[PDB]
Amino acid sequence: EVQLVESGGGLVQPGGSLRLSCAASGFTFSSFNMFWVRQAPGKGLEWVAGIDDDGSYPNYGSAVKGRATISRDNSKNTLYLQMNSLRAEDTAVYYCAKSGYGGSWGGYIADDIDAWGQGTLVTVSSASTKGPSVFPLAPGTAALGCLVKDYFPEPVTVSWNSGALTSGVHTFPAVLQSSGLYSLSSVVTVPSSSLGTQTYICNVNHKPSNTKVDKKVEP
Amino acid sequence: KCQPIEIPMCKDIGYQMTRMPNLMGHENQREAAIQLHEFAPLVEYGCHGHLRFFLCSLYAPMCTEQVSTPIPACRVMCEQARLKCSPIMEQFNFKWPDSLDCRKLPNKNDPNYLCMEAP
Amino acid sequence: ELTQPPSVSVSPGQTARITCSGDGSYAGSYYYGWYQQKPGQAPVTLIYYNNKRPSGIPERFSGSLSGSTNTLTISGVQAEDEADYYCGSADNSGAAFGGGTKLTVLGQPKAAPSVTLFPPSSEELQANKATLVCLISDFYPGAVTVAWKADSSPVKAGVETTTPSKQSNNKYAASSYLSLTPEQWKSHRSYSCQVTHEGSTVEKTVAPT
Repeated sequence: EVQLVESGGGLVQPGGSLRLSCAASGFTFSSFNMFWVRQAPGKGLEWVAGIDDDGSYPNYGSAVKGRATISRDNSKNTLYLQMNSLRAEDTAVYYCAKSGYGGSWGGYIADDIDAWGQGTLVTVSSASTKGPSVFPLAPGTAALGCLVKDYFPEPVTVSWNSGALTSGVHTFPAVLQSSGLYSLSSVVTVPSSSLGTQTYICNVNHKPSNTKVDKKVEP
Repeated sequence: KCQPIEIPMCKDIGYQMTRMPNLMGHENQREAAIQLHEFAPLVEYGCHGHLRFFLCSLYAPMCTEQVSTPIPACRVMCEQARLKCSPIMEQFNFKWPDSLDCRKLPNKNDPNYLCMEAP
Repeated sequence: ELTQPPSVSVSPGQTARITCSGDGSYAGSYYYGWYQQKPGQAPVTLIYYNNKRPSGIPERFSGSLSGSTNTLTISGVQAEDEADYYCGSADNSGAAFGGGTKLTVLGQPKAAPSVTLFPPSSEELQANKATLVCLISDFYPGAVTVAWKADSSPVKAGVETTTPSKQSNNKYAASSYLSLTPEQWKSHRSYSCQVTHEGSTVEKTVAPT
């Protein structure tokens, strides 16, 4: 079992810069080549950059060569990606990816990626960040939830009861409104017998706008 | 600075100077020569794969003032050496080592990692 | 340069074959991995180094190199194998992926949608806004049409509806939002979300109180 956790996603203007990091655990990090791989919305996988065990032979995909720096710090089990002069078409989920082997003299092949991160979304746009309004959606079982209205960009995170409630949770994909703002809903199915006694709080976090809201959802 | 090649197998192959550490991590030519010894049977036997050139591009890389970092043989050279000496390797029960993984090498037309083809 | 068919169809229990083609004129060797990706998830590795299968990958997946082409074979295909498939390899410019193959699994069972409708919250009305929220779950196949009614009259404005996406149980979900003012909300007898799927309609209605 290997865990790769990316961070550093968010909103960037065209011509701006990005810095991604990936925390790797479960394996002997310094013995493996590591990759960055990206995916633009609705498109395919694109190899971005790769680096060897020691950090010595970085290489880059065509679209990012000359604008990109891949590096790693083996003492902190962390991989980094730096990119300049961002284009709108750099909008993508960026994946940290671990290779099954180590060593390079400049060559890399994507024939043995054996672990994937969950990815982090970089949005390249001249549109402004906007934080969401959060509203409770009041109720054998009952459906209750919270509305996360009019935000930009993706993503928003929704947990319930600070992450202690995971059973029966269904966060729906966001709608992109004609206005260019996003909205979503998270609905948890709960036992009716709990409505009197169990408190239900949705915890909404929208990092690009630094919105953190806890909303109690009551009958 | 560059130093004359002392690794017997890589003398007289068309460049005179290398520099240590090599592309295999060897601190000195004596260490490199020792690690190369398992390849001696295959190199005398002629498996027609440019094995000597390929091995020496990694174990005793050409050194000149013109270029900063070593220029290894291209991946296609690693792979043709591996395939052409593959049968004679089966006969001597020699397995191609993980340290010579061909996938690691650049191929031609990478501007940032140059590689050599055989003379 | 790495080439995959954009799409393949199979029916359940049959064998699917997805190929990746590289540069046949290359005089060396080839290496391929295969990565499966479901909508909204990260890739999962199925095959590496042409024909190796990570433990935990079902035995019905296999890879094999012939010439410059690697073929992923899925024998006895399941609905849960519906996904995009990418080969990983190298171009003449370095490490690279194929363009992807969308694999459709035929004959999946139809499933009717579950509809939940929420009225505007007190808190939203207090902010002088009103949103009706219609959530549509567990339907197959993906096509739906959503229609809103004010009383029994169609709503021609303020409707925003998602494109359906596949859930974790491999059925579809979608959302429709009707934005109103409190005055509009309060002044109508009721509003309805009507969800039509494969010629059958499921409807929910809410009213002010």
